[PDB]
Amino acid sequence: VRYEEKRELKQLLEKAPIPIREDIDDPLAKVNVLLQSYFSQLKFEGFALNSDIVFIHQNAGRLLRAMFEICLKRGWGHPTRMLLNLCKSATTKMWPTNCPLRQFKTCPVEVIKRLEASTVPWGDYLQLETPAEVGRAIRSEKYGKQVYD
Amino acid sequence: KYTLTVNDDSTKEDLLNFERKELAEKAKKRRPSDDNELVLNMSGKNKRLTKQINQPTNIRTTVLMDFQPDVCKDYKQTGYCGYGDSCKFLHSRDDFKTGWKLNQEWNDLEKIPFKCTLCKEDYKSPVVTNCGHYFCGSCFAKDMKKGTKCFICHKETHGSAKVASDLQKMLNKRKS
Amino acid sequence: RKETSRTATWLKNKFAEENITHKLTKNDAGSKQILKTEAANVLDPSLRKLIESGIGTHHAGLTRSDRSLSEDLFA
Amino acid sequence: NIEPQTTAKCILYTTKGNIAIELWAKECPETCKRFLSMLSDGTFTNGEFKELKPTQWLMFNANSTGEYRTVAEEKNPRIRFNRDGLLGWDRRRNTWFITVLADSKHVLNDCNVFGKIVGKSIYIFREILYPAVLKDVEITIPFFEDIFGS
Amino acid sequence: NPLFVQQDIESIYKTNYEKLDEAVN
Amino acid sequence: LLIHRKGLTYLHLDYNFNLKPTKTLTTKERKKSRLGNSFHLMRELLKMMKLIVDTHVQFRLGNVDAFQLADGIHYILNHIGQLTGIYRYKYKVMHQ
Amino acid sequence: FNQEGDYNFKYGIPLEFYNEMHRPVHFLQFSELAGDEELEAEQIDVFS
Amino acid sequence: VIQALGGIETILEHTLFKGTGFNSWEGLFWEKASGFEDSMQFKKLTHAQRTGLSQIPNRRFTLWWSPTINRANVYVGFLVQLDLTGIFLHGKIPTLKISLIQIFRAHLWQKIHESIVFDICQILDGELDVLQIESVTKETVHPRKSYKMNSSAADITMESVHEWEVSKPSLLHETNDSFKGLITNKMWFDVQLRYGDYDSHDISRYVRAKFLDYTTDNVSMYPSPTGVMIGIDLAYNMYDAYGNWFNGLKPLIQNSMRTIMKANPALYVLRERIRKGLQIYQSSVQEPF
Amino acid sequence: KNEWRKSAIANTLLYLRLKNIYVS
Amino acid sequence: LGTADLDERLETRLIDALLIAFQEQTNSDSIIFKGFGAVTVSLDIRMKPFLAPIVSTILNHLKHKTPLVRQHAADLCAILIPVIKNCHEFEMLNKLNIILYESLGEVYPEVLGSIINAMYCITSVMDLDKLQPPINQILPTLTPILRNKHRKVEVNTIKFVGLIGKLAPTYAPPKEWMRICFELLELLKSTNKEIRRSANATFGFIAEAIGPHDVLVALLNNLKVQERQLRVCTAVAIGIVA
Amino acid sequence: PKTGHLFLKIIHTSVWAGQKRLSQLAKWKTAEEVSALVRSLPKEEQPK
Amino acid sequence: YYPKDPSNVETYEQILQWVTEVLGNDIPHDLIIGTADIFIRQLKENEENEDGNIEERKEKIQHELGINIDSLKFNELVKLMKNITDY
Ligand SMILES: [Zn+2]
Ligand SMILES: [Zn+2]
Ligand SMILES: [Zn+2]
Repeated sequence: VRYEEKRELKQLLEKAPIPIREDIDDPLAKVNVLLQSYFSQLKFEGFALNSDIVFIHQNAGRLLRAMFEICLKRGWGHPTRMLLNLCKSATTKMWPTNCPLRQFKTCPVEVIKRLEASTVPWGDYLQLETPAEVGRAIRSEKYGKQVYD
Repeated sequence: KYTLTVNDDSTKEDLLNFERKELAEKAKKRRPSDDNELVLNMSGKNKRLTKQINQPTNIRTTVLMDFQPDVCKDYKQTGYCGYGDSCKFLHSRDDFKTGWKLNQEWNDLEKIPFKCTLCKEDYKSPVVTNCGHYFCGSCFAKDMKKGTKCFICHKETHGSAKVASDLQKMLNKRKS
Repeated sequence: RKETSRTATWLKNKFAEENITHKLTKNDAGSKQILKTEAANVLDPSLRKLIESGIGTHHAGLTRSDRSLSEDLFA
Repeated sequence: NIEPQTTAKCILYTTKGNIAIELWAKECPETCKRFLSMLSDGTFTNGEFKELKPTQWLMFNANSTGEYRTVAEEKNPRIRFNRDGLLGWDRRRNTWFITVLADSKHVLNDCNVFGKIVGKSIYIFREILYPAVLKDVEITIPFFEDIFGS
Repeated sequence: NPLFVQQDIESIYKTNYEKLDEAVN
Repeated sequence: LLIHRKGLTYLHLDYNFNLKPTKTLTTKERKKSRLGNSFHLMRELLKMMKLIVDTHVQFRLGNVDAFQLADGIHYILNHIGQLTGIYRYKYKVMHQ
Repeated sequence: FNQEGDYNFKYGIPLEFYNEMHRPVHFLQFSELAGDEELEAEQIDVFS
Repeated sequence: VIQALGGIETILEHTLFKGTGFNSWEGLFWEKASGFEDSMQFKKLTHAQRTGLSQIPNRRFTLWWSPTINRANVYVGFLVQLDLTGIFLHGKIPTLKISLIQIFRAHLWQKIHESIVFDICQILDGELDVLQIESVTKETVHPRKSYKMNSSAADITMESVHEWEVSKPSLLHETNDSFKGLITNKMWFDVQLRYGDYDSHDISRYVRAKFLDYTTDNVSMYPSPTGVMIGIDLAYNMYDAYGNWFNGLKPLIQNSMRTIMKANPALYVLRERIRKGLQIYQSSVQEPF
Repeated sequence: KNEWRKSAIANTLLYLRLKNIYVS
Repeated sequence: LGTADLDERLETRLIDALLIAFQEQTNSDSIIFKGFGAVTVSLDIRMKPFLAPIVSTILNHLKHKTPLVRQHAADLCAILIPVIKNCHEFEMLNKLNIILYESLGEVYPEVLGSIINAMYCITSVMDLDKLQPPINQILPTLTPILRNKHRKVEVNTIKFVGLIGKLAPTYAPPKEWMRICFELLELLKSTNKEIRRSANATFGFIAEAIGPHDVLVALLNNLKVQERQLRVCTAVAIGIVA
Repeated sequence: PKTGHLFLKIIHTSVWAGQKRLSQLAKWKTAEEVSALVRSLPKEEQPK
Repeated sequence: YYPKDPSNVETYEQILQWVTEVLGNDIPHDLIIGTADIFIRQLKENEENEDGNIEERKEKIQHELGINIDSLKFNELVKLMKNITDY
């Protein structure tokens, strides 16, 4: 932790949604809050932190896959399913409570924000049958049949 | 559900006049009821409702517009009135509209002809001047055999001619 | 990426602080008019202030149409 | 509003939502018999919104009641086309007519003004401004007690 | 005289920093 | 037909016999469109009649009942100062 | 929370008190949608 | 004689004191004759300008007692509406009409309505995330709409990111709302202006009656069954609102209405014009302190 | 308010309270 | 020395003290306005949190019954205008200008002249299209004020008519600019040399808009008077038009 | 605050002599007496 | 000048924020702390006996160091340096 970065890391630490026991002067917290900002797709100001977070996510794919292979081998259920989501978050750049249509690149912006706050079980959007019934559920007829595909 | 919306315009009551008429009937009966003395409205002295006149509940309303502006005409046009302060009408000065353009006499436009000014045909082996003109190569070499300048401007060309590759961009349909 | 536009604007001020700005660009009616009509294509206004004075910028934060344009002007 | 008192209500169940509808059965006995019959005989069911005419009308449930015949023309000049949401009736074989927002008087004396929409569900009708279809029909108030279903 | 005293007075209240500081200290 | 023969088409006569201007008038049109008391007394009289006649139309349409019809006829006759402006043109009708 | 509501039930594994799915607010407040930002040629991963 | 007329509160209920915006009446001061009335000319003064008596004192007096002079009174068969306003004139009184058309001049009734629709859109536009608003669109308004007094339309149309759980229609200051029941995607706002008199109804009863009238009109066109009618009484400096409320709306509109009634420039110009046609002043500058 | 973080940290150690189980 | 030495607490205390000394002034001494102009030019953008309470204080004093209190309030408005511009508060400039416009009917000439000066100061700062009320409303309201006989109203009004004739001349019709020419002609009889000098500048601005020859005829006919001041001031104006 | 009417509801010491935790029993008595006060007013006089 | 007090760190960090907004955040890290080493020395060491002209002191710092600062930007830091307790 350098001295000028502490103004900004304190601002990330309140956007950070999964808690950290450490303080701001520990290197264990800097790698922690920077990975949680990559998953949230946040923006920075510093030069050094913008090159640090690029180094984190390029390593974070393998290091989460290695921890997945251990905990699968040890016969552990509860750390396995958590670490299997963290392998998905590392490539798709998103938390597990977001809309699964964010993985499709060609899904329009207005439909995603409506599905994230709809509080409907997302399996109900899977069993829609026609693009007319999809377009009513997302309240957009002209973005029916794209979402249906 | 199972009831039917009822057209009631023949006997439809104004809501506000009906509420005011009920409140006036209540305040008629509050005064005879004995051993009451308390005013928290602060308007018991004025007796606020009794001053107010309630129009009928069954009146339906019809409105005339008053269109006459009552503006003093001499004041609006010239800024001067002979009457002055004893004038019966309004001394406002409005309605000026910024409608004229400053011209000082005392001092998707197609600007390109499709045909030549010399061939009057299609641009074949075309030419740009130092102006925005466009000629053929045969147009420009012959226009310079008599005249020294540009057929439209009659400005100095000095015999210079860039080749007009941008015309065949625009004279086609794909634009590039 | 920020040391790119910091250096180019240092050089742009420096040449104007020495009455030699006319050296950067080649001075010609044809060369001025080509450079003006290509500076109106760029999306960053920061490069547009630099491209008009004969100094380019090429970093990976620029888009392809901006990066295609500076290399064609430099060539 | 100089229009008479309505007499028969028929709730429509579409995919967009519920269309509550009231009808003039005394002032117009024939066109109610072409309407209330074909609701209960099912010939209106699964009918698409067919042809929107902008600022004029939209049309659905075009199929035909009986013998593919016409309708005896009846007009009351208390019942006119001045609003939107007014049911009409084309002179062709057994076809509805729902007036838009421009409410022109050029469609009058050429069609049969037949019923209204109850004002709660005019907002459902304004959603149309993948056409809608007709799922279920409930005739809550039948005026023709005797003729209908006998 | 005027009906209200508020017409005839100039200032309703003026902060005298001299007397208030003597009383504090 | 009298209003139109004078040329006063900026003056609108509605079916409850109100005369309504539609427009701002010039000085010339204002001098030209002043109607006398004999016009306006005739109009207010048609207006009292149209009032009573339409009270009978509502009953004959079935909108009001017989007891409401009698109460409305009795209401019009006691409120002709409130309902028509007949006193503006011949003021001695305040006796009636 | 509908106290007088009716819920559907199934067999499963329960969640913890401060689970992700019990706090969907804390992930949708500040998150931004992903865009494609090119990296310098020395920052690209040598693995993939 | 003040005591025999019922006190100063009973006297001032007859007047335009509340339209000025002043809080109290002990420092009220009328402009006196200064010696500068004919300090514009010297001899360049016609016979009317030297001899004729100024209209400005009669207008000053009449404007002051105008809610009692122009009171609704008894129905005479119809009422006349002053053009480009919603001011009804309840007699043919020429001194009143001039000082009212001076106040609402250069289209101030239309301009007041546009300023407030403009301010409510700028307040909703900053609360988009908290209230879950997709978009706020102020509508294309017919130029006649702000002073049409028998029907209305929406001014602002609101749209939800997901969904709104709205309570049944109530007033802006009631506190017991359920929000269970109705579900809506769309809300609107209607802004109503009003100029009342001594015999007018209260602003609360007024907004509630026009809301219930217009939403069952068959004449007004609304984008949804649910919305808010905001009424503003220009003569008495008052406001109220009535309609369907979701969680967060009431508090937001309560605070926003308080700051628009003190900082909107069109309303500020209205109070300033009313003050000049009254020619009234304050004796003190120390009231904010 | 952010005080749940201290509660969420302390709920990681709820599995240690089952070392002593006292049935009355 | 400037004000760059002062911390945030002395800037707070200094501005508060100047406002007290302005609120207590009972005579027409001008140093309190030179004092405000000096402090606000020193700290320019640091002035920005203080702008909203000073403007509401100015708006309050414009409602007060003493004419000398109303006059100082519009003098302090005119001093503050370039600092309100520099702090980029364009909503605050248009609020002041619509309220000053509503006071142009003032009877006291010493108050009225300083209202016009402040509307001149706002207008020469602003973008003319963004100005409230628009110039085509402002200029016809200024034209009868040219017949006011007091000198502080006159010399402030000729400047504000002449500013509009430079910057926005097509917002008035030509027959309105000629009614100003026939009034500036009556303003040449003034015993003040500023009034005569700035009225002659205004004939230049009017002639650049609507042309020479309507203005030449009125000037040539004014050469037939007996009085020398009038003939010498129309001879200056003809060479300006030329 | 408009009329200046002061409704002083005197509370005798006899109510406190038999209970404990009086500091939140006090506020439940105040809400009884204020609501008993509001009901005794006629509806022209009841507060908004 | 080194960070050794709890109060002074909270104002030492936002002096470094002044420096990175003047020079740029993409310069090397010692060169940010090397530059704030200068400015604290030029303002505090002479502070106890300073004269009234702050604009001549503003020009001497700007000229002996060869770095051009806006006058309005410099006055931000003069108020930050007025806060610092231990030196
Ligand atoms: Zn006049
Ligand atoms: Zn050719
Ligand atoms: Zn040419």
